[PDB]
Amino acid sequence: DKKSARIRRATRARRKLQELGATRLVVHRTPRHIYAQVIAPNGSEVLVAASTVEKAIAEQLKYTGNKDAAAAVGKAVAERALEKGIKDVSFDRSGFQYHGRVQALADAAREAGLQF
Amino acid sequence: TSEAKRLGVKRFGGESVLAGSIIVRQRGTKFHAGANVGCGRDHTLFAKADGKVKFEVKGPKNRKFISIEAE
Amino acid sequence: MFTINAEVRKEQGKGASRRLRAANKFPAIIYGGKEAPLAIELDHDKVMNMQAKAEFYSEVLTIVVDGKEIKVKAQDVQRHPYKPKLQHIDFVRA
Amino acid sequence: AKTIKITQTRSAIGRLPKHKATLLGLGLRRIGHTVEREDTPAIRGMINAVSFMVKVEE
RNA sequence: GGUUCUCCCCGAAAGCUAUUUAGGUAGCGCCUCGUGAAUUCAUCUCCGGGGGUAGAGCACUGUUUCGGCCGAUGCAAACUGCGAAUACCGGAGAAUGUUAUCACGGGAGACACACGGCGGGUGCUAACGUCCGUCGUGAAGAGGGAAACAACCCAGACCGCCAGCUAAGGUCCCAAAGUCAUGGUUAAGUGGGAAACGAUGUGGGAAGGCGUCGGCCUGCGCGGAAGAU
RNA sequence: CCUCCUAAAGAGUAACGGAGGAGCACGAAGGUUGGCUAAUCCUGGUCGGACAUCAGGAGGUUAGUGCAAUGGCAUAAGCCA
RNA sequence: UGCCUGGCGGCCGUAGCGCGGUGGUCCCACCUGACCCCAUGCCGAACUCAGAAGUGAAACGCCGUAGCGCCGAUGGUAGUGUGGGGUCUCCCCAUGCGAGAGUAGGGAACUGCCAGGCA
Repeated sequence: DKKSARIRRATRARRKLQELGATRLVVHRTPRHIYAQVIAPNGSEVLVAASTVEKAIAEQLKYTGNKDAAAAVGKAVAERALEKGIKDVSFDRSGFQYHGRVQALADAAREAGLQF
Repeated sequence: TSEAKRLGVKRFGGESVLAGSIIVRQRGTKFHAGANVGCGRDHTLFAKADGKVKFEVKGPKNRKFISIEAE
Repeated sequence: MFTINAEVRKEQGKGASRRLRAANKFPAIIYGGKEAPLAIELDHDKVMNMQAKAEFYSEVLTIVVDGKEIKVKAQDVQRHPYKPKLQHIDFVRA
Repeated sequence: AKTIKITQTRSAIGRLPKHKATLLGLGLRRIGHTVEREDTPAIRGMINAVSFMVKVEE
């Protein structure tokens, strides 16, 4: 049991962030591809979603999944959020570890000038 | 070879309770806090903002949540 | 085959049921299919007389009310704990 | 809607406080007193509350 | 123990929380007068609630029994995989109610209540025995009925009438009103004393018997069934 | 002073009513992050057969959560760093 | 706008349990070694680094199987507020509210948004 354990572990913060009702940035990390979504407090709509699979940002990337790809996804999400007006969404690690690609993506997102 | 304690729901559904009001002071957790509802150390559900009180069943385990909606 | 005479129900409730039982009558219900169920009234004496035959449990019942043929089968019957009387029957249209 | 006559038949001495309040709401004071009341579900329920001592001209 | 003139309006309680307390001390509840204030409060209709009682069920905690602890069947105050009516809280609504609601102030009274209906505990599931939660009457309610008989039934007396209708209860005389009618039961003065058992007493009813002889059920009578000038 | 009933599904509501326990303890058994989270049972083990330990499974909160007892408790209110 | 796959919510057994079949186009999954970021209360056990080198083993998506489980009528039944009656320990009458279980029936779920492959 890997996916079930991951979902169960993430559910802690997933429910914790709901009490305060703030927009949340979640990241789904896979070796083949990486995705980053901004979810409104309602939980049924995503303000902005970025994926490594699409060729908009994968043209300059040798492979869809790597540290450089994570940084590119983070910067794309950050710039899109800046031009959309997210107003300092909170962050969630989706039950992952904040030491590798997750940390790289978070640092890339914060580089643009975000305050999360 | 004592003195009874007061339990049960103090504020039911539809009451426009005030912030900090004790909706239910129960033994443990008969109902779980939802939106705009806290949980004290003694497992007491207290309102966080003015509004109407509602009870709703949600979750795979079918557990009742006490929630507060706009007045 | 067999001819059954019944009456159309007009009142629904425990009071109506008690009236039927006290007036040598008893209600019954016929359902089965996408159509709405029909509540009918049958006299107790005739049903008691007809229950004696062993073919009752093996024959499809025919009901004629207001000149309409209904082909039903006995789905369930209700029997008093100690009084040999019939009070209600649920039937399924076949 | 159509109105009805409600008349008090029996006394309300030994009746419960709920029945006394129901009679007060209907508007019946003495035995044999008759009042005119519009027919509504609330009035019908009020009548059924104390039906044992009120006569209704349906 | 006593507390002296009259009239009018409203009109209780004998309950709950503390005592080296049990006859008393504090607060609330009950009564009255004044002031101020919200369709305030009450009945009823609809709506949103937590129920876990009746009913049901053994899935949860348990019990007896059955085939030889395994499975099944019944059952329960410290049993519910379900689940009423009723009660409680809140929202909306027509109608009625002399604001009947709430807050403050002046004045209190009372602090051994009794009986009955409804559902339980207790008691030998013998007692017109005992305690509880709710309601009613008396207490503080006159009048009619049960012969009298506070606790029962009907019904709440502002005064006067040699007027009418009716509730409970009655219509042979005492004593107002049916020796009224219809279809039955009783032979015992049962009515007008009482349950268990027993019985060739009777009408009626559904089922028996190979013209036949009998069984089962309901109604009313008999000893137990016995109150002292 | 607390743990369920009689107590008639709001609270409350009886008779040395039916019932025991605390009158402690942890100064860590407190707070925070990451991860993990059975009990029970079948089967293999030198004995181990279930019962002195471990790993392949059925099963998902029946274990536990300091206490006599109680509810709720796997996003465990547990259990490793 | 149709089929398929992942992520984020509502719904919490009409979403579940058992059985047969199908999925490598994309996606998802199995994994090599880790002396490198990271680590085991021992184990690269879990997370992290480079994919098609092979595959769909197991999990997961979908179709059928109504076998189990779930929901679920109408009706009846038990119960009960109110007033009354009886042979008053208990039952009945007029009225209002109404069980559980089972039967008919359903279902092998549905719905909102984003992303990707094939059309």
